[PDB]
Amino acid sequence: FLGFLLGVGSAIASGVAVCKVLHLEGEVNKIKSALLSTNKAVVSLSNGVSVL
Amino acid sequence: QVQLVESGAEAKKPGSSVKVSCKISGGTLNDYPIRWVRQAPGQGLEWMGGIIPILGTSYETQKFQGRLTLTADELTSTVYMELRYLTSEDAAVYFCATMTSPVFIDALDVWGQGTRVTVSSASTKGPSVFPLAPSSKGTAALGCLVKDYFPEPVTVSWNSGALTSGVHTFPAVLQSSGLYSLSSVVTVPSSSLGTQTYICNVNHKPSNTKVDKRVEP
Repeated sequence: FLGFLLGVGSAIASGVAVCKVLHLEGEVNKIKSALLSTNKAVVSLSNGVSVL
Repeated sequence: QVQLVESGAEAKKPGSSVKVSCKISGGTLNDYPIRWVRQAPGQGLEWMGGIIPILGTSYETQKFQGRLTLTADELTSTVYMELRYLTSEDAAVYFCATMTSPVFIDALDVWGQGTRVTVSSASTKGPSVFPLAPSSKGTAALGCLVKDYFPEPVTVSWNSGALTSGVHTFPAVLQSSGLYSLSSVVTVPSSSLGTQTYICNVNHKPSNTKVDKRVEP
């Protein structure tokens, strides 16, 4: 089995980056206000990424 | 195509409760949280509240907590609002609205037809009609004054006419006595003042009734 030739990635690197972005000032307040009249909305974070 | 159909117009005495309906077509109640907005005549819109059926939750603004109740009925695909402790500043047009995409957040995409709610001070009560007199003398305009409205702006036609011949949709503004009153003007070349009879219709208040008035100097 040639599995020892495989690389080493970081599975949740992208998700952890979004977690760190969510800790910035006003990010949670932005999400809370966006989810006021609906259960599902698109929010643009401080780093320019739009996340459902 | 998602659309909202509201209930008919309502007139209620002060201090009572009004309940307005909104039925959704082309979409599920769980797919479309319903926002309730209102505007008084002449004024801007005012955000009242909203309901998220899929979470079974609802909210109202601070100005409406304790008086506004939002409920949902999934089997009939309907949303109801109920406002209590009515006041003269609660007579307005009420809208239910939604959105078609999560990018709008609270930019309202689809709207209901609207429902007019009249916070009254009386009940069905008829108007009064009074003609004009020669004022001074090109053309000449004469009118038929009306007073003491109540059961919503009204329309009635008998011995009336065809297209043009002027437009008659005059304001019908209220008074300090809680009773509206409108005017009307029909203008014609002054010569026909000497030979033509002016029989003007007048709005009557309930819906099915009429007043006519002939103007003779």
